[PDB]
Amino acid sequence: AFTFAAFCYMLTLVLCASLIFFVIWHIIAFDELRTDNIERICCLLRKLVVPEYSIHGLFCLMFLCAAEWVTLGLNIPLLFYHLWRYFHRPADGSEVMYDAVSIMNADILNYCQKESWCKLAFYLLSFFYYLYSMVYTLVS
Amino acid sequence: LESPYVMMKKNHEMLEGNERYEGYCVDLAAEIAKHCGFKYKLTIVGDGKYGARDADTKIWNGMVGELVYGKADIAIAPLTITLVREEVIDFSKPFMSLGISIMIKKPQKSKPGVFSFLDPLAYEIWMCIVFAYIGVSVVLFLVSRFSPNEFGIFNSLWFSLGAFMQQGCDISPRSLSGRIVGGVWWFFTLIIISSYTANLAAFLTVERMVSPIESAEDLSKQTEIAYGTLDSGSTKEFFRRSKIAVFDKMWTYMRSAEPSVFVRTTAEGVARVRKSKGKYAYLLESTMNEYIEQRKPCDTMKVGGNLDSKGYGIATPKGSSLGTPVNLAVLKLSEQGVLDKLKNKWWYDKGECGATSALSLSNVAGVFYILVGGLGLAMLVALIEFCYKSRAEAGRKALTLLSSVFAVCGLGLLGIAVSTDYWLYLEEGIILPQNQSTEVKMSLHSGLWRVCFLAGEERGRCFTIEYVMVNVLKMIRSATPFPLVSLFFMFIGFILSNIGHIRPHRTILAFVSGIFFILSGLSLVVGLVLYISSINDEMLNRTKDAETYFNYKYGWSFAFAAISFLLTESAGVMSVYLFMKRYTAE
Amino acid sequence: GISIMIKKPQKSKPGVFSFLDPLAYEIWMCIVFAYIGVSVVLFLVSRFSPYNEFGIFNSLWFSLGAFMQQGCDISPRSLSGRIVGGVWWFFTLIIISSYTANLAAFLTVERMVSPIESAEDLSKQTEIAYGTLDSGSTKEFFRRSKIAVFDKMWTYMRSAEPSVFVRTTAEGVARVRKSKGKYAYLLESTMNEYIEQRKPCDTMKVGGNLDSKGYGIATPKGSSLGTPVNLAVLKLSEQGVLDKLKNKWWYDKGECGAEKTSALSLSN
Amino acid sequence: VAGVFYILVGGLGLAMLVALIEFCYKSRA
Amino acid sequence: MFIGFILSNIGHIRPHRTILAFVSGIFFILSGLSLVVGLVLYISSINDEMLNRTKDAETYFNYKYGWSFAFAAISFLLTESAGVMSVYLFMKRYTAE
Amino acid sequence: AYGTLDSGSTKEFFRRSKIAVFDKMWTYMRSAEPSVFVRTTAEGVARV
Repeated sequence: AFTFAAFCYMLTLVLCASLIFFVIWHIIAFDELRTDNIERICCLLRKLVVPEYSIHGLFCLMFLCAAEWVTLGLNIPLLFYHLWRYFHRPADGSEVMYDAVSIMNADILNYCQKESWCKLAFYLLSFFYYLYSMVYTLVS
Repeated sequence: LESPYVMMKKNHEMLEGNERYEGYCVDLAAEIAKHCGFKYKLTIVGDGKYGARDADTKIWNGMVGELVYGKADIAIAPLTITLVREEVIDFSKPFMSLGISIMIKKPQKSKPGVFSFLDPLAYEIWMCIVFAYIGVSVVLFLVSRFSPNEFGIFNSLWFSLGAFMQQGCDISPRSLSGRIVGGVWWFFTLIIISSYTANLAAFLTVERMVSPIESAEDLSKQTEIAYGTLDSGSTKEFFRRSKIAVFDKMWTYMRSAEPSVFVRTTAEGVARVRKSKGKYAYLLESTMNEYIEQRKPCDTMKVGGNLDSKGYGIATPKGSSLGTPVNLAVLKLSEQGVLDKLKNKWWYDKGECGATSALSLSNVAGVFYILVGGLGLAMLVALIEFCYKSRAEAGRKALTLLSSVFAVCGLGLLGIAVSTDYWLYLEEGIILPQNQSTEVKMSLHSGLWRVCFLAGEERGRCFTIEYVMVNVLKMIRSATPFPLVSLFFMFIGFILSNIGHIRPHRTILAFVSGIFFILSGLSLVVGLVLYISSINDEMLNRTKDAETYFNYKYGWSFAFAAISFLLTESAGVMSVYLFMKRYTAE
Repeated sequence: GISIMIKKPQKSKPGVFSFLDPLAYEIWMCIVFAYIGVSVVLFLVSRFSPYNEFGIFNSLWFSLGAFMQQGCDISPRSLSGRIVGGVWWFFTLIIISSYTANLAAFLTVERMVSPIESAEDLSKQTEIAYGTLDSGSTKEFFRRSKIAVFDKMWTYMRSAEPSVFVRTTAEGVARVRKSKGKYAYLLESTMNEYIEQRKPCDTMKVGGNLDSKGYGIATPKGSSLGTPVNLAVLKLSEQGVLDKLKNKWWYDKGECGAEKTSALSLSN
Repeated sequence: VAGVFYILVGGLGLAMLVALIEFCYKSRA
Repeated sequence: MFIGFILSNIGHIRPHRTILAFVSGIFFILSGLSLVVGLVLYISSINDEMLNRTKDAETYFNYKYGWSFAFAAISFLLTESAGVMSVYLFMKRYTAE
Repeated sequence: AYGTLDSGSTKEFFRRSKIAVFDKMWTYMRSAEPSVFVRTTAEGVARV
């Protein structure tokens, strides 16, 4: 019943449930930059960037050690998608992490907008993925 | 006709000749026939017996009697080599060796409970710890926010939950009034955790001191598992004649025990292994024991080396010309491995079953469920704190109504509970062997004052104290005053609360009433402890009463008395929080 | 019958990670990932709706301090934070009471087990090398065997270097007692059960008989002893005499009879 | 473990009487 | 310990070179840290052999450490004590600098 | 180790005995050769 694999699904369920609140927080934060405060929205987005990558970086180490080869295989291309996203603006002025270099980033505003729906896509997919996968493991 | 030796095929009748039969000894027959040079023709013995001399008429029967007295030439069949048969027939050397062996139930491993880590302390302790932790923290709130700050009711719960879990305390009381409450809670949490670790080490040791049956000398010692032999055969007559020390003790046991351990069929004795849940150890012969193991749902198992050494054999009549070539055919087939192949084919390769000294995640599993259930609860509270703080950006009334309702419902729940007799359910009776049904003979649904039977000898009549005239009567009567004092202090505390409420000037009537709400709860803990202590003290004098059973079960008035503890403390602290605001606003 | 002879299993040899035995290796993984699981949740809960002191680096140090029963300088000051610290304090209470109480069950009740308990189990090992005698009916048994397992045991020792076959039974019993539990010699089971009851009391019989054979009282072909001896063996066997004469010489006139609590050495 | 519940509740009630003494002594003097 | 004594003495006869002093100080502790694993793996290996006594009733075994073992263990005390005070030399010289 | 006088009714008790417990005692003392058969009361008290 309860094994090390099944605890890794229970633990990433309770951590992805904050990841989907990380998205609902910033999709309203991105959209209020459109309807208004571009400096204070840019810094409030900054302190929530390094939580997102490193919690997801924990997940890759988690299912690697859990020997869940499939479930590892899912979000490693999301990790590449995340790891490639790290170094794109490397002339940052010592600020923590992404979306603050050109601080009035308004020129594109779609390369950040396609992400906010891409974040909500996989994370809502994950919360129902990891919910069925733990219930699969327990009764097995 | 005996399995696996000679069996009818599924496809017979539409079959005729030698080709109706299958099994071991019809494969062995076709091997000895190829060696000797027969043109053989199987029959089945008319009677259905093996062979015995009818001591009255001196006439044989069965397969021995079919070739002593006529109509058989060879007997390729499980005919055990015995002396009384050897005097009349002519056995080969053994083609199969065997002996008496032990059949027990396959142990059937047990998935431990989810919250089985809560077993070293019985649930009456885990209930009274939670009652103590609220009991200490409200007192530690009282005794520190009265004398000359940082010990509000939120921090005082975190001191006591700090100190119980052995982790350090960030703050510490700086008053002799507070350092007694911290002192007695530190001694409570030292004896409890030393009692959890010690009783858990007594569980895991005594579980490790359990060695299963893997021998005759092991099975000789116990008396909890019943032995068993066929009541007509050489298996019973073995232990009678036996003069070996181990089998002396087994026959001495089975000579005198009267739930009957002497079955009179193989088939029924296999059942009494299966439907008696590891309390029966039927002593079968080692060829039916290894077959029934590799069969229909795999409930039985063979333990231990064989008790004696026997053998099978072919049987030519007395002097036939196929008595020497059959002897040299068995010794040729035994060396080529054909007799070891034909056993593996019928016993195992046509079988129907198949071919860690550490705590695992099944023992401590609830601590991971409480951990995930704890981290899930906290982020649910963290979203509440996030939303409520933004609502705070965009007193006398609320505390008053909550303290009054928790007072009067504290009156209600305890007042019902102190009268209505549904505290304990005693259910002693007897048990029945061979079906394991639980016969009731005495139920009861008594309480604190008036005892009431319910089915004890179908007595539908109640009782009372009456100093009238198995259980005792004066066991609940010990912890009778503390529920009564739980009425006195709570009722006095409600008196000075209401006149403190209808006359809001009188602050000293309010706070002193507040003390009586806690002193009701503190008396109610000793109320519940000395009650539950007295019930456990009586059941320890069960006088060991095997085949009898006892059962106790708390009711709904006990729950109303225990919920009343929650209310009187909660109305207790908020009656003090009334005094916190009124003396401030003064 | 042919049977397996191994050296009697001793107490132990304490490994480098021998202290990790009271809790299974799935628990020590579920401890390490729960510690990182709690530290992340405590970080998240502390940052959102602040009071501060609990970054990710302090939340790893609070939850390590709380696991080692030595609670640190800082404690959460919020209801959402104290639930994380509260249920993690109840986790380490039960786990360390389960480590102590299981380790006290190990050291009290010594229970030694066997590496192999069959020839099927020996067939799949390759760390314990087998052995028979270099010319005899034991060696010839595996040569002509064809069933399932004894073929595999033959093909090993047919091939295996340094030529596990010995040429004297006293040599094979010696190589059991010298090879420290890496050698399992295949004897006839009357010779296992005798040497098992002899000082040094060093070896043991495991498993069941691999084949079946017997001993016999021989006569010339035509002697007048041949018939009454045959009915004497069956008379002695059924009375219990032949079972009694074995117990006298094997299991009574044998030196081997039938808890000291050594202090923990530095090796444990 | 029942006397530990008796020492506890006896220890709590003994500590209230200290604060009952301590407050009475302080407020008067 | 010998390398740590090299940079200590030339740190002492040339008191200007403070970086030779403190780095030598590390080697005095790394001698002692290696000496613990020196003593542990020694005493582990002796206990591992005696566990294979093969139960040997009416026989007896006996082991007993000598005076060189004491001199090796007292050397652990000295290399740590000379270790910290070589750092307390660097505490004063960098201050007085 | 058990022990009986080597000449007397105490030794001859276990020989004739057919009780299961004293069977095991005589089976022991039949075969053990640091000698458990004293030949005086006084010496057997010393070996205690």
